[PDB]
Amino acid sequence: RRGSRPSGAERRRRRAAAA
RNA sequence: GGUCUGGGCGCAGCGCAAGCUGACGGUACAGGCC
Repeated sequence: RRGSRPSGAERRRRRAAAA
């Protein structure tokens, strides 16, 4: 389970796709 | 005044046998230079 790249500053760009 | 990186940590859902994910925490958190 749970293993891609949730890397903080990179995840930011995906977090900013939920919005 | 300004830029770039990104990691280890915890709760829930279903089985003949095994194994996913969570606008879940986290819009958080750490690090160095200029």
